[PDB]
Amino acid sequence: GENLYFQHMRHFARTHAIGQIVPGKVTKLVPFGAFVRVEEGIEGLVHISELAERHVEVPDQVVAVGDDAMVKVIDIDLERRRISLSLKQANEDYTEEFDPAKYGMADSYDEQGNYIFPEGFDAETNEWLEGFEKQRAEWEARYAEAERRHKMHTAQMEK
Repeated sequence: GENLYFQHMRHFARTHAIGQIVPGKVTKLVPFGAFVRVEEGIEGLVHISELAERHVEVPDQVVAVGDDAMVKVIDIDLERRRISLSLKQANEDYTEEFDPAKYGMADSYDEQGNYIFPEGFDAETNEWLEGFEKQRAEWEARYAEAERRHKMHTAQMEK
């Protein structure tokens, strides 16, 4: 969405890990890359060197205005309100095996990379607790979205 708010870009940085792969929409082509809108108020440049493995002379060879793409967040500059994205790197990091950390579940893994069981799920008995039905639904909606994004990425690799 066209206007930009420090507060929204900040909220994006804090809820998105570097390395996360996100759905975007190609909005504009220029000679040195493609602009890709990831979210309301969050548009990044995919540099022309970050579009594909093969050598590219113009971005039109790889994408067009209106294409949907799964792109990797490679850096966020809050001060200059710029996000850097890469299509090529998202595709390098792709794996048939689903890694939820890449697709929106990064904060289900602690700093050593161990899975953190969600609030309301009991690890020992491996069940959801009575009374945590709403947290269960919010977690399942999250996993579901993360899994849909990886399925979109599999579709992208299949092209």
